[PDB]
Amino acid sequence: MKHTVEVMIPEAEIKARIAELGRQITERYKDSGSDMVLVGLLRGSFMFMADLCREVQVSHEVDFMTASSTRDVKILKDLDEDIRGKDVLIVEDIIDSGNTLSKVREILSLREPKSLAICTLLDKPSRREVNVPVEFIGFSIPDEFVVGYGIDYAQRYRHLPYIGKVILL
Amino acid sequence: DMKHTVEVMIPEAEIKARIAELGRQITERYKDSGSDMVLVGLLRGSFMFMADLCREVQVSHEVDFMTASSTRDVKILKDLDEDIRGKDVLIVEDIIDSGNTLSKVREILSLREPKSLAICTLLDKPSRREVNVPVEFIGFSIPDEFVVGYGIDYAQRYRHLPYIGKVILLD
Amino acid sequence: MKHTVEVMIPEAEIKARIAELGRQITERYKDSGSDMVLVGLLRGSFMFMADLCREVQVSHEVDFMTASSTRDVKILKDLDEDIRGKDVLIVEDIIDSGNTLSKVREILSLREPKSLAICTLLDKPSRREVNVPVEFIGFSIPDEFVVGYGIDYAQRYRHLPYIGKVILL
Amino acid sequence: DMKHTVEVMIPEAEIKARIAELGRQITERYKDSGSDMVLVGLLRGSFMFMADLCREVQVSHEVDFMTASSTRDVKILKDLDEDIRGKDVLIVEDIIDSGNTLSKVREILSLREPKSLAICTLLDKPSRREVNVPVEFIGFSIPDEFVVGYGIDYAQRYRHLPYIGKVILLD
Ligand SMILES: O=c1[nH]cnc2c1ncn2CCN(CCCCP(=O)(O)O)CCP(=O)(O)O
Ligand SMILES: O=c1[nH]cnc2c1ncn2CCN(CCCCP(=O)(O)O)CCP(=O)(O)O
Ligand SMILES: O=c1[nH]cnc2c1ncn2CCN(CCCCP(=O)(O)O)CCP(=O)(O)O
Ligand SMILES: O=c1[nH]cnc2c1ncn2CCN(CCCCP(=O)(O)O)CCP(=O)(O)O
Ligand SMILES: [Mg+2]
Ligand SMILES: [Mg+2]
Ligand SMILES: [Mg+2]
Ligand SMILES: [Mg+2]
Repeated sequence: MKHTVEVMIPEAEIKARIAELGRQITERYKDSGSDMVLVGLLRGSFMFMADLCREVQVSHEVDFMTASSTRDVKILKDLDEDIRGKDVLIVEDIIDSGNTLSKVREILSLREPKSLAICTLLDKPSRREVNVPVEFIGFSIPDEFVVGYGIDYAQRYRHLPYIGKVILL
Repeated sequence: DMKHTVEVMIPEAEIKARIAELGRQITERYKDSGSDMVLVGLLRGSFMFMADLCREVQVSHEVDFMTASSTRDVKILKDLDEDIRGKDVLIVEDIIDSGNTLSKVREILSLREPKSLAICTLLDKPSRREVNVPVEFIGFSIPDEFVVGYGIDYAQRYRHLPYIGKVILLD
Repeated sequence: MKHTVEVMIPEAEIKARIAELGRQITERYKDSGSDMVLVGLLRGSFMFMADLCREVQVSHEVDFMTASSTRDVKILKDLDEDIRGKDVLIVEDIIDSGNTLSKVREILSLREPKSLAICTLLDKPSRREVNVPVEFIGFSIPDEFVVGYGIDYAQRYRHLPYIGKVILL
Repeated sequence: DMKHTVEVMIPEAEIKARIAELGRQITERYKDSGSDMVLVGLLRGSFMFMADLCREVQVSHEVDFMTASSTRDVKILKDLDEDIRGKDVLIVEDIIDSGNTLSKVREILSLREPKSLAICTLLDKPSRREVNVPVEFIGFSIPDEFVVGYGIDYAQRYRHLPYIGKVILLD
């Protein structure tokens, strides 16, 4: 459990990348007409959601849901609002195996939205057991032990403004 | 809420006998399955029906519950406690009219890939069906009347009635 | 894990006891005037709730909530309806240490109901770490390994019409 | 919803500076505690405020969320994920007017016996207070106007605004 944290992706680099992500997302949904909603997966994506939605120059709603912790994907907390006939962008902190988002996307698809897309801050292509389409990615990283920016290690470092790496001593 | 009266539509004795029959049918279907079985009830209206039905199901199974919402999207207010993957799942509902809600609930549970998936409802109002949903076990197919009792409510009332009654307004 | 189940409290004995419980509860709340509600603690009390509320000859509502699994008592699912200014009777399958009901009663008390009472099917006085007032008890039993009537063993025997004892082989 | 206009009440720069200040105050309070700390946000309106605030809190803490309802009873739609027993708990709210909801939420969390319990709100409308609830950290005390932005909505709108604005109808 003895460890330390070094900066891997500085605060400024994250901010710059999200600014670009915001422009990409804006470019795709600004000429839609239908209502838009960003859905965050609690509670690793709350900080990413906050910064991202501010860089999205399109009128949209902000909703959250909480999925399960091989076991099934259960919904601890569902969305507060409806998504039928809307443009839905799922906002996740990091995707590895892609199990959770795969199931979450299926569940949300049943409610028949106009479109359904996924935006992630971090991506680990190495670990991947279920191929799930991801349209917006902030950073592609190797299978490293990362924390910060909503991402935790034993419920710690969630509040770090940067993405850091954990070094096991 | 308006002035009304509750008249018996399905007496307590008729329900007990019918659930006993339903029990034998469900038992005969999943007795040679071998795989784990679970009865899933949809709160709140199905709590009484579930209690009596599972006591008539003579196979080793599990009892779980979930709460769904409502043209609105069917949202999960309370999910299952256990996994249904590779298990015989029997959804237990109090009454079907539109079939919108139950259709969606079956779709969600199907995503978790159970061995088999089926529905058992106590009451059925086929004259209100808007979506074709396959129901395998039906206690009573009833006429288009607002029923109460046996878990079913009217303004959160009459859930504790041991029989199925119908609400008749005073006009 | 190898075991077997013998009948401890037969179906008829439970039914007779609940009939008496129903009369007691009816006698206390029939001259109240205020609305009444039976609150069941999922999912061990669903069968007891079904039989009990049918023996209560007073107009009441039926609601359910799901508490936590030393850790804190968390609410996985809250009540659907309000209890403010109402007569509330908490319905539990079995009470031992009395930790959960103690916390649940505190939480419900904050919503300021007219009265707040607890009805349990089984009671284990031996195991008890928090003294919580219980007005209606179906059976007082020694610290035995019991199942059935909503009470489970590894998610099993919940559907038994009788209270049985587990014999570890 | 009616025809309206959104005018800036608290610019983005003013919020960033104020949250920075709030951060230093919170840091100085719990730095010598030693016991674990957790910031509890009340969804949904507080997600943005939480994200910026916890980044300014220079002590090792945890971030958790909960969702409460609403004269109705305050019900828990989504409870905390972690335990708060023996921990410094700081509730993080977007705005206080009546104070009914937050009063009840504090009561529920107090039952779990944390080491300490405190409240930090971004906005405050003391001219709407109906219940005396002790708030220790306040970003802005604002006049009686319907504000939007920074997590706060109007018919599920304007949550994504980086500033605090006010809705003005067209009459
Ligand atoms: O380096 C990592 N550091 C901390 N977490 C990681 C890392 N790598 C993958 N995770 C877990 C990220 N997963 C999110 C769950 C977070 C664990 P929880 O909060 O206890 O439920 C995504 C799995 P998915 O692809 O099926 O959606
Ligand atoms: O006579 C009736 N009496 C009380 N309800 C009825 C009746 N008839 C149809 N309902 C509504 C029952 N529907 C469930 C909603 C329950 C009301 P809730 O307490 O707000 O959850 C059936 C869903 P379905 O679309 O799958 O058929
Ligand atoms: O012989 C027993 N047989 C099966 N259970 C027992 C027995 N004895 C005490 N329990 C557990 C009963 N407890 C209810 C929780 C059931 C376990 P869960 O469904 O996994 O959450 C009451 C503890 P409380 O007094 O704090 O309310
Ligand atoms: O200008 C305002 N703009 C949007 N809301 C306001 C404003 N002013 C007071 N509210 C309502 C905010 N209240 C929380 C309810 C949030 C609405 P929900 O999305 O249905 O949960 C404060 C609870 P309190 O009683 O502790 O002060
Ligand atoms: Mg995540
Ligand atoms: Mg129903
Ligand atoms: Mg229990
Ligand atoms: Mg709020």
